[PDB]
Amino acid sequence: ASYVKFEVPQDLADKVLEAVRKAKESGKIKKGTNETTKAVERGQAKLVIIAEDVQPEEIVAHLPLLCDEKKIPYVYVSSKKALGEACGLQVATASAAILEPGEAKDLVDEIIKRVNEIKGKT
Amino acid sequence: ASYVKFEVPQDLADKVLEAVRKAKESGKIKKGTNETTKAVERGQAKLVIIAEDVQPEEIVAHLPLLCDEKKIPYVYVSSKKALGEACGLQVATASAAILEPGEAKDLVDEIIKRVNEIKGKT
Amino acid sequence: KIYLIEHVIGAVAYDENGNIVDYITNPRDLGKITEELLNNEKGIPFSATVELLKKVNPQEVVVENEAEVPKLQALGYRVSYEPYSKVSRIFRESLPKVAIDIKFASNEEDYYNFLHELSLEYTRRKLRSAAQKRDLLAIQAVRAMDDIDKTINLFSERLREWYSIHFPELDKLIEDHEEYATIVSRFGDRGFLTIDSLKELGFNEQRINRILDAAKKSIGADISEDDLSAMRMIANTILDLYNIRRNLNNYLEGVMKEVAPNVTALVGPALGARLLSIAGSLDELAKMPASTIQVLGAEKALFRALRSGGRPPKHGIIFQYPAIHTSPRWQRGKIARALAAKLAIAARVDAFSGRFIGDQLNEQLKKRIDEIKEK
Amino acid sequence: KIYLIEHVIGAVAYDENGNIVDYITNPRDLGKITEELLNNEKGIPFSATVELLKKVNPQEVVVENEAEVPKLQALGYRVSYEPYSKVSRIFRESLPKVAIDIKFASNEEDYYNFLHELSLEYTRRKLRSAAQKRDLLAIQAVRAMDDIDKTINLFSERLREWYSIHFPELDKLIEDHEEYATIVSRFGDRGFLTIDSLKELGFNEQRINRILDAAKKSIGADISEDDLSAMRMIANTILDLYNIRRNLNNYLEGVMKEVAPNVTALVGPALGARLLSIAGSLDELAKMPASTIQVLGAEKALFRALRSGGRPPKHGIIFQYPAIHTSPRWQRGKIARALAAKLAIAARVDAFSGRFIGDQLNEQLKKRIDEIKEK
Amino acid sequence: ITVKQTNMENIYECEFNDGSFRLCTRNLVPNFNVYGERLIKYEGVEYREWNAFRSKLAGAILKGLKTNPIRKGTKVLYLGAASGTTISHVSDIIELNGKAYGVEFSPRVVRELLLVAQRRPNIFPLLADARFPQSYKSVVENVDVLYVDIAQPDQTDIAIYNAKFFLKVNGDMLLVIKARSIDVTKDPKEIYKTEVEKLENSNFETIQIINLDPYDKDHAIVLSKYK
Amino acid sequence: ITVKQTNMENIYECEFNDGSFRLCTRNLVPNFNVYGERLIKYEGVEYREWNAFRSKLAGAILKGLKTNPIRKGTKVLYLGAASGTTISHVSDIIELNGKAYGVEFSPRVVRELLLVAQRRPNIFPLLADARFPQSYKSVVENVDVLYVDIAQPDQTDIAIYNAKFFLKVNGDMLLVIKARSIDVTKDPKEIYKTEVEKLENSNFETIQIINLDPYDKDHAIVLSKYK
RNA sequence: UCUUGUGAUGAGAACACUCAUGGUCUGAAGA
RNA sequence: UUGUGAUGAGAACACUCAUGGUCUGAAGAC
RNA sequence: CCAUGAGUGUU
RNA sequence: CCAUGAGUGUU
Ligand SMILES: Nc1ncnc2c1ncn2[C@@H]1O[C@H](CSCC[C@H](N)C(=O)O)[C@@H](O)[C@H]1O
Ligand SMILES: Nc1ncnc2c1ncn2[C@@H]1O[C@H](CSCC[C@H](N)C(=O)O)[C@@H](O)[C@H]1O
Repeated sequence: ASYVKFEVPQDLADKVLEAVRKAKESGKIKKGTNETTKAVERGQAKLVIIAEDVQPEEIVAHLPLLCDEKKIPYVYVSSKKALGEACGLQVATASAAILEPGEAKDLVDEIIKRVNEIKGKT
Repeated sequence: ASYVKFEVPQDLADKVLEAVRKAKESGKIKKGTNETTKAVERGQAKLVIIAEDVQPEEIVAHLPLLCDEKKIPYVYVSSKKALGEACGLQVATASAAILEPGEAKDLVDEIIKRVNEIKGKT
Repeated sequence: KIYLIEHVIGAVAYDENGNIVDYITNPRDLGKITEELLNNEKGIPFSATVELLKKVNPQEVVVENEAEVPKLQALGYRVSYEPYSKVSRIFRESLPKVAIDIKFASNEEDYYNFLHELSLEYTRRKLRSAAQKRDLLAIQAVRAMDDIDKTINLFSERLREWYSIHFPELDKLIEDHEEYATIVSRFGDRGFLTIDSLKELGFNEQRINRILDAAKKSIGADISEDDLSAMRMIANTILDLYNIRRNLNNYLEGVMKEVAPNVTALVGPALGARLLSIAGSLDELAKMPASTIQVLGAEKALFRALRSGGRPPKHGIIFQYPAIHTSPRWQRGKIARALAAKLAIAARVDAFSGRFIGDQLNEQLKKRIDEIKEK
Repeated sequence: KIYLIEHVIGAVAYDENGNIVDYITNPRDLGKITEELLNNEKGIPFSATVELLKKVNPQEVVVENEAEVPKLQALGYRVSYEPYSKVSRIFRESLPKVAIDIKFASNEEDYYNFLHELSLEYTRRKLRSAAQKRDLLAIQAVRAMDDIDKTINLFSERLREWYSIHFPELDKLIEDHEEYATIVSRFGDRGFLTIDSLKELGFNEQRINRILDAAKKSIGADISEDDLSAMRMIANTILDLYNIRRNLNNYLEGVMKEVAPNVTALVGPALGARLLSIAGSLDELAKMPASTIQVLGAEKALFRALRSGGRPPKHGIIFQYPAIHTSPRWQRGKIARALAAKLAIAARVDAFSGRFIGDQLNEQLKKRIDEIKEK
Repeated sequence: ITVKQTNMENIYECEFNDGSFRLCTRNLVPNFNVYGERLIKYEGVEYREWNAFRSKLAGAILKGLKTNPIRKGTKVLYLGAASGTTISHVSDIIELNGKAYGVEFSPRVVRELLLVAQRRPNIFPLLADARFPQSYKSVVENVDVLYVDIAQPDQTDIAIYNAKFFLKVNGDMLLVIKARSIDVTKDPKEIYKTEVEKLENSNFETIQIINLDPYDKDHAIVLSKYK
Repeated sequence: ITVKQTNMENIYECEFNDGSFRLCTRNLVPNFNVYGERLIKYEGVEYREWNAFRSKLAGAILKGLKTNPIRKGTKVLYLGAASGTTISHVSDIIELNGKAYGVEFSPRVVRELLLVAQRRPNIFPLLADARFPQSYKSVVENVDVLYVDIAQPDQTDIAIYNAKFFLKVNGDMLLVIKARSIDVTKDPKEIYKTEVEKLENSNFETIQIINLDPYDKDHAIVLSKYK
């Protein structure tokens, strides 16, 4: 898909979903493309999660640029229902972000550092 | 002159000029056509004095209208130099007003009561 | 002693206790009662009052209106007046009825129907008199003329931003809005700018060379004829509006010399209308102290001053007088105080006589300005 | 491992300690250095850099810019990137000098002289591209169109107050400004009003009767031709401006369908243009959350709220969407929230692809409005 | 919908289709409205919705005016009739047997008051300055109520001068105190206080004082009896 | 009139015809002005009047700026060059040996910055986003002073990123803190405090903090050294 | 059961203007 | 020189552009 | 600028 | 609506 900047292996994609789940409980998260967007623009997000199965694609096409301006890391997952239901919703969610990791700190830190590598960063 | 509505006997004009003097010391007065005007529009004046020898005539032509709207009684005297020097100035003053009579209250009450007569009021 | 009452109903004579000594009913005719009421404003007694004052032949009469007395003295009678007299109060106490007694109307039904249709005619008549005042025409024109000033500036600011998509450099090269609009209007695309056509519009050469050189090296966008036509729409409108403005000015100076020449003499036609405009009328202007004229048009600054005890404005719309906005600020307060002062006089002579003294007024002013400027 | 640097100067290869392993000087040419910088934005490596990567045959290279990484991988090398590397800092610390050493310029004098004339051209070049963006034409045009609206209202309001001196009753009889203006423009004096001439303008009989009857019984002032022509100047301008406005509307719709069809599909050309105008560009609009789009143009209310913890505006310029300002108030918040939502989507697809989904986006929207109105 | 009489003659309330309650009056000239107001039929009678934000009198009622000296057949002198908003409702209340004499000096607005008065035999527009009651002396009668709503810094004194001309003894005066037109500097509460003092020194007996907020900012209204 | 050097390089004062004092700089391109400022000749030398209400930098000086890192031959990175008002004065100060790299992302205004930079070989205009220093990386060098005047909510974070690219260690940063462009809700004093702290946690050493009131409302300027 | 993070709910604050009426500096000293 | 107004007054009005500050967040309807 | 009354524009 | 920067009109 076209707003998908790099390739996430599904072990990583799942490492994410758990960091999200740990963050709902012990920390703070935002769910939905509009709240995600405000979270990046306000420089609050530590990780922005974008789903790969969104249509029309453009609904999230802007999140990678916004994340590049604010130097906030972003990751992909396969299913918008996976992520939606990960976030504690019973509907799908096209994007979301972790604002405060809480008890997922170590988990989120390993994620931004593995996506940094597949992105090619030293 | 044309803004001069009625005829003032100089016995009265003199009664006035003294009523002005008694008010400077013990009460409050305003001197000068502009301060006189503002005193009328503000309803401060208890008596408005206009000199009869003003030139150009129009400079005080409005005070009768102003005095009739706000129902403040007005009187004339012969000299603006009489009045000016009456007022405590060493120049002429084309008009002036008594806001607080002081020890001229009684002197002023008879003035408003004699000009009412030559004006024809019962 | 006889108390006289003048009313729509007719003229009634009263004794001091309140009994009708005699009466003369007015004709039940709208047209005629209107004219008598209008004239009674000027002091003129009803013609019904003169008839009654012959029938009764009274030693001392007393009227309601102080503007009537000299008119009736000149008719031979000894007269005074009493405001809100008991009798006049008494008369009006009985006014649904006494319309019937002195046989002006048969019943309440058409006393009140007549009175109603009188009032509509009386005030329709006054309303027409007000519309006929020359300074109203002055006031509306200067207001329209300012709307045009505002609008010209508004479209010019827009056009420059718009046209600068195609030719950004032209903006800082042509300072004059009427000029900029002309260039956009006649040429459009900057590639159509030549020495000759630019010279035929009276641009001097050192400038003509600067435009063309800028246009040649310009970093602007290529743009369709359709795009330029939208712009040139605004450009021609700015030009149209400039001609209307010049026209209105002529109309304005004309009316303004008729209605208030002394004021035009001091500040010019437009600033004069403007002062009229803010005052409401020449007569409202004529009643003002100089300390008010000096701050007309500066109410925002002024009421922030009077509210907080801060510093009041030195000049209102009067600031527009070249001698004030051109001089250094420490002179302005004084020049304004001088202007206000002369203006107040000028308006009174315009309102109360029509005698012309604008020349001695202008001259006295230019004296006082000179004294100030020598400091 | 070799750390690679890309600069105006050329391409330099570094070892990890900060010594020049090798270099390839850039041509001292404005045209080419500009083109390569513009391309390096897209990630395209310098042709001076591709040459350097052949001289050395390095196992590990690291570039400064991450958009370069994929381009050089396809060229055969193993690549990563390191931002603000110690190496890149070292390079630039030595940059007054290494311009001379690798023989790009003879001295400091014309390294900086060249670099200056490069920066002027580089940014001249970017300046020209930005100006070339189609949405700018849309934005200026709707801004001009709004100014014309503003002005039509101002002159119409002025004209009615002015013409009402001559003919006051006409004001409340002709509700429409373009109408009121035609009558003042075409007739002028109220005595010229005829059944026929009024019928030629599409006025129905019962209206024509009310006008003529009003005009005859009118309590207005008689007024000269000079006075009326002054008025009619303004009256004719209002008419001229209505036409200019209609033309601009047509122009707008044209541009707008090109540049943002999905947005036009939802809210029309003018309202879409207005939103662009407040956003600044289609690209800024496309990055906005719906919760912002919903309140664009209602900043006065919005920030008095965010400042005071008060109630935020339900809708900004979006209020102009008929379904919102026509509906009862309790519906508006919900309809606005829906409008904004679809607009946010519509804006992004116009911005990132140009693909059309405006038809379904509209249809989805009209469903959601129906559900609301059924409550 | 439902209309019901209130504690004051010819003034009614509406229950509405949704639950809003608005004052209204019995329309003296059916199928016509003077400003924009809603026309509503109930038990075949046509009422005019009476907006309290627009008319100070209707404003006062909702802010608890105990008693309304303006009722059926009252003869009332109205200083400051303007466009004709409030006076058209006192027209509906006093009802043909009553008379409303409307004094107003601004031509631009009497221009429209005219239109209200043609349709209502009830109302007598007088293009005149309330500072010179002598100018309309010769058309009006004495009256039961003196309603005064004028913006003039000397409004209260104007009201008084007009009273001793036209106000029946033991009649009522409704005086609107427009604080910001008397003095924008001073506090509106000071103004209310000093002006009622003017009334009492002119032997008006202060009956009630209402503050019109939020219908009208910096306004208070006085009901009193002339002695 | 008199012009005299100050405690800071190439910055002068004027005694004036009336007794008013204004900062000014030694004009690098005689007989030309960038905004509207007065051109003044004294001892056959041309100085440019430096308005303290227009330039944040001159504002800071008169409000007691301790040490001025911008002097002769200084190499400076300028974020937010705008029309070129302030940057033209730092141009006059650093004087041909020095370089001023002016980064500004607004085409409407770079348009006028262009005009200033042509006249001055001292100035290198960069139409670029200060959020992506990678975009002008390939044109500039590293610099002594990093002057930052950008209206952005994340300006301080933007400033830091630009420093670790181009600020020579032990170099200086002038940072203008625009409280109302960071958050109009919050109090400016709080904003100043939270931002200087962002700086100290990225090991900038706070040297001085000036409040630009009344030259610029709700603004402060921070001087610091990068480590 | 239906709509709903591709946005429910709330939101008593969409923006731009016109006229009418009133509130409209100081007060004796200066070179 | 000046009450036919000295002195004071660091507040004449009307606009344009650029940059930033730009709601809520899971429940509602039968 | 404030208050009141009547209104207009995008509609 | 607020802050900053550059400007315009009556002039
Ligand atoms: N001296 C005076 N004589 C007559 N009317 C006056 C007056 N001074 C002010 N007014 C009028 O007082 C009015 C105030 S607006 C009053 C609104 C009106 N009573 C209503 O509720 O419908 C203005 O229209 C003004 O013309
Ligand atoms: N992200 C960014 N990149 C480059 N410039 C930016 C920017 N964000 C804001 N700006 C610029 O910051 C400027 C703020 S005004 C600063 C003006 C200048 N320093 C002077 O004193 O004269 C604006 O011109 C704006 O274009």
